[PDB]
Amino acid sequence: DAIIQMIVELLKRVGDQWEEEQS
Amino acid sequence: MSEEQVAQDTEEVFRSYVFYRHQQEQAPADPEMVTLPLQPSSTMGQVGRQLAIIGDDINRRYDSEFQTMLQHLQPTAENAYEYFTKIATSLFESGINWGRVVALLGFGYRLALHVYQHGLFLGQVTRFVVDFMLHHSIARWIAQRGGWVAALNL
Repeated sequence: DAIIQMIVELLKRVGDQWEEEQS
Repeated sequence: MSEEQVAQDTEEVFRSYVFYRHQQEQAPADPEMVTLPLQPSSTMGQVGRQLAIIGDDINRRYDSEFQTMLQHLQPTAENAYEYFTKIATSLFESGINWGRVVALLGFGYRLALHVYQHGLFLGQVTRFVVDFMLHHSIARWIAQRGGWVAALNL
């Protein structure tokens, strides 16, 4: 579960960075 | 636009996305990302292609982090569904945006690539992505915003 939440945190960071750069 | 229509579009977007990501990143890659049926001229085929092109920079930026994480997660054909569902659910817990929707396509790609490289799965991961977005109501969120083409028009 630790690595699950670590991956989730990275995907949220990647996704929010994608959203801002495309916006 | 209906949720079922978005689900059908999602399969086409993801199929095309994995083709162009595979090509963009040219490690053993999964040949089915080339040889499974693909219509490069279709509407959603073009959306998936564009998403792959847009994402190349960010994907290269975080490549080492994701692969270290996947290397230790050790997803297999036996646990990939469980891990994908838990990751996807937590990803959207604090909200949906296009960045996070597109990031799930990227995770699907990396998950399929990893299971191929370490086992003997693209069709299954495609179903995971489509089914999750449909049943968890991402498909509705997408339909409310005009469908997958909205992802190209932020």
